[PDB]
Amino acid sequence: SSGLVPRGSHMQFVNKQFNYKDPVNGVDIAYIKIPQMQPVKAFKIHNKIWVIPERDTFTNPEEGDLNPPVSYYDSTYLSTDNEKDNYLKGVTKLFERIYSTDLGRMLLTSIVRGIPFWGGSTIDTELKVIDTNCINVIQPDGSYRSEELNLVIIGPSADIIQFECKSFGHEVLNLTRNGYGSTQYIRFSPDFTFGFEESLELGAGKFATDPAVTLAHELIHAGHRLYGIAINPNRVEVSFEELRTFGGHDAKFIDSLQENEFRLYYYNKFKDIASTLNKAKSIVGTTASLQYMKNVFKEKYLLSEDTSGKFSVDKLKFDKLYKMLTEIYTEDNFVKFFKVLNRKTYLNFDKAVFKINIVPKVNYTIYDGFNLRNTNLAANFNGQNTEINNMNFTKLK
Ligand SMILES: O=C(C[C@]12C[C@H]3C[C@H](C[C@H](C3)C1)C2)NO
Ligand SMILES: [Zn+2]
Repeated sequence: SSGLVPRGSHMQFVNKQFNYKDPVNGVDIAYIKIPQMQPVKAFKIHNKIWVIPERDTFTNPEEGDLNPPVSYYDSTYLSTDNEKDNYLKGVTKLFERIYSTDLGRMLLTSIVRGIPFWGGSTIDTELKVIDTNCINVIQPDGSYRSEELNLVIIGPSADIIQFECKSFGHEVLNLTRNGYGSTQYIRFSPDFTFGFEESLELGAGKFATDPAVTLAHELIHAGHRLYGIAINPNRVEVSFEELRTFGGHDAKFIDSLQENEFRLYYYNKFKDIASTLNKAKSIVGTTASLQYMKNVFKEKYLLSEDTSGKFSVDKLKFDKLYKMLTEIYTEDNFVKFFKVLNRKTYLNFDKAVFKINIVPKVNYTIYDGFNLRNTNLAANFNGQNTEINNMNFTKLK
């Protein structure tokens, strides 16, 4: 058993209990293409969110090969259909675990509403979608259709443990730093994890990071980049972006004056988006209504509208959204909600990498994770202890 529905009748975020064996339908199970490649079978777990149970050899023309030149390699991983089915069920299980918390519900909600801005036109009075913010969805008859999306969960590239949140860029615009946003691609695996040492209070213990926490870390990156408020990776050796995402006392090392300069910068960035929406008179993209799309982005950025239908940015409303995305949505805050053990700083991880399997509910539950209640794994985070609960963790190098 998987234990995907601990309470209720159906899963609360993921729309279907997908099997990889399930036939394509062109709606939530289909072969897709990322804007040369071979069509891959993907699954739509939620609105604007797709899952591709394949190793990432598509997004980067320099990483189209699973060749080994903190890391781990295995070119045989995620090659059989059984693994792809286990990957798929593992990811959906982590979403439900994340969505089982108040913080996770808010984060996922913010992500879905964070539709990438329509700013692909050269006419400043014309709204146009950006091609890289879409995927081609093959139908049963064999025809394409362009579908917009916000988030894609895909398998890791050559280096398996190296999880990251990346997206396609613009030759002129910086979609992740101008407030627009772009379709985020998260390289992730629910079949692996990394370790960290912790003196619990004998000697220090060897624990493993809850994969739910790690996925949440990447989703926070996505939230930043979907609303185009991510920090430039030049700001650092650990970047400010990673330090903000981790949260806790880590993010406090960024001086408050620097924070105010950022917050005011994106406040004006959202203002430019408001002015663009006001000058929008035409729209390219057939059926898509201009009035409907203006409302979509009014909803997204929480813009005010007067009697004459003019959009504008409310000050204390922006600060609410900004604080939510940057200060409330942190890895540290998720650790508190999950009530699990985690490293106290972003870089406080060892080189240890473990093979896991969170799908069986005898191994991992939506409510508790590894630390199963009513057992000996509920005390002192024994479920995350690689020594005690060794049956759940296989040491790798
Ligand atoms: O934060 C990262 C890098 C790392 C993600 C996971 C946690 C640590 C160790 C590994 C796996 C790389 C940082 N990506 O966005
Ligand atoms: Zn990160």
